[PDB]
Amino acid sequence: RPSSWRQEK
Amino acid sequence: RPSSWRQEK
Amino acid sequence: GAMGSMERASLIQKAKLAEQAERYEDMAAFMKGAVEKGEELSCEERNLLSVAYKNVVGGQRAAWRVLSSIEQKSNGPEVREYREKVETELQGVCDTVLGLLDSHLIKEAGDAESRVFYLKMKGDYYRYLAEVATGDDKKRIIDSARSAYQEAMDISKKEMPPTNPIRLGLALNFSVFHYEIANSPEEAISLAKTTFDEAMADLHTLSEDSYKDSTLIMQLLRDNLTLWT
Amino acid sequence: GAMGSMERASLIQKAKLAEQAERYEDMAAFMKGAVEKGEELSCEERNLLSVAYKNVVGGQRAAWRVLSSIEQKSNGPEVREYREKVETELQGVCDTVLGLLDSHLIKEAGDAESRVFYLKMKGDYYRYLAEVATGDDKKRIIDSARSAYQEAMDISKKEMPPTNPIRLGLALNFSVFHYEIANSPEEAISLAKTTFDEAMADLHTLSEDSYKDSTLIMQLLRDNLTLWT
Ligand SMILES: *Cc1ccc(-n2ccnc2-c2ccccc2)c(OC)c1
Ligand SMILES: *Cc1ccc(-n2ccnc2-c2ccccc2)c(OC)c1
Ligand SMILES: [Ca+2]
Ligand SMILES: [Ca+2]
Ligand SMILES: [Cl-]
Ligand SMILES: [Cl-]
Ligand SMILES: [Mg+2]
Ligand SMILES: [Mg+2]
Repeated sequence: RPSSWRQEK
Repeated sequence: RPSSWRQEK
Repeated sequence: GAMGSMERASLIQKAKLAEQAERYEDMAAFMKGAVEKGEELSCEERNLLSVAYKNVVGGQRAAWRVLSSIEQKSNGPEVREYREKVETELQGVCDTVLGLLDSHLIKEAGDAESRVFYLKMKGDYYRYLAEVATGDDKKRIIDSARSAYQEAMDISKKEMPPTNPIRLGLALNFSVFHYEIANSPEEAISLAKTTFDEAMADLHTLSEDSYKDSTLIMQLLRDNLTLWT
Repeated sequence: GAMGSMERASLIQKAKLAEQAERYEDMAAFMKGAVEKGEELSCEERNLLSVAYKNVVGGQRAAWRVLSSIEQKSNGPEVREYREKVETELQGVCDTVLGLLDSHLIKEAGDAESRVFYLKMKGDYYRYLAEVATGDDKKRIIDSARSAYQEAMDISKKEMPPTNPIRLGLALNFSVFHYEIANSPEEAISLAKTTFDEAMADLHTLSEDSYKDSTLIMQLLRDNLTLWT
């Protein structure tokens, strides 16, 4: 459910 | 480029 | 048979689970094991076989086109080597599908719906092989796709109504073959148009659900005609 | 070493090609071979290692959650067996990444940017192991993730500005660990809020490009605080 780090879009 | 058969969405 | 120890019904159940998890490599391996049980496939089971390998080869084709486009702009050996690696893996999947159809799905398919489905698959995966062919076997690969499509067309026009979704999808892909592979755009346009019109004249016979099945594929024919004309 | 015969520079080049083709399994295999050359990784090379294995394990985690949700609603053995198969494959990828960090990326990383990056990775992949753990090793797996995150936090607060993207991403993931794994939502909220505020007060020192790097990750912290409060 929560956001971990992810690459930019 | 053209569309072959594909499953419904 | 890596799946030789699993029950046929369990392989089908796990193929449906792999589809829900979008694990199409697993799905293809399950359906390959189900086919190798030696029994004919039901309508639903044929759909699972199509879904699994179309998604697998679909990702391979998309990756191949990305790498081939990078290779064309460049012309080290790395780009060529990696495009060759993906290309070899794509050809292995196509050879696997064609092997399943030849041993022994096609020869045991007597009904029109099953036989046309398998022959359309045979044309499709020879078409995917033709997309990457460059050597001495390209013309024979192209003719192998054309021959499989043609036999499927002959049966479908004899045994199926013009609105049958398999007949429609077959004509759609054969027209794509004509345009993209055989350098016959006028044959592609003529096939797509007559397929659309003859299905349109048969829609009045269909139920609400069959109407939706047919018009969905008719829209794909319309999209190509808009792109080609 | 299946990649032992390929040049290190060729492995890096093909890893970038696999990223462009969205072939993340190939990308991880290339970067694994590059790491096993025995040399430290550059900043760009560390990014390639992260991108490859995050996408691979990301698809495995998504498939595992689909299968586990089907399994919970049901409770044949097929659903459990297939969830176990995906789970075992996910654990193998996590063990592979942790093995690369332990042999010998972490012990050779002296700079703060490299050491914090690897320790954050160690916490991340122990966190992914903890998501699926149910036996006698769950608490030790959870503490292994906590210990790796904590050492990374200690170094980052000593050697990095509050706006450093690695420090921000580390705090973001440690806060997710607190909320999702450690059953400490108040620690998760407190960490996410102090990380956001202290980065906000440091934005005035940054260039336009560094400003965009930091605010991107600050938005992820804001998204979680909105979800949690
Ligand atoms: C190539 C093709 C055409 C049509 C279908 N299709 C649409 C709706 N149902 C089907 C179908 C399902 C199972 C077996 C045959 C046809 C299609 O689906 C695989 C493929
Ligand atoms: C976990 C994490 C945080 C931040 C980044 N990142 C954002 C912009 N650049 C980076 C970066 C690139 C290479 C090495 C370290 C950080 C990130 O990217 C992998 C990961
Ligand atoms: Ca049996
Ligand atoms: Ca060398
Ligand atoms: Cl290669
Ligand atoms: Cl299984
Ligand atoms: Mg028969
Ligand atoms: Mg060093």
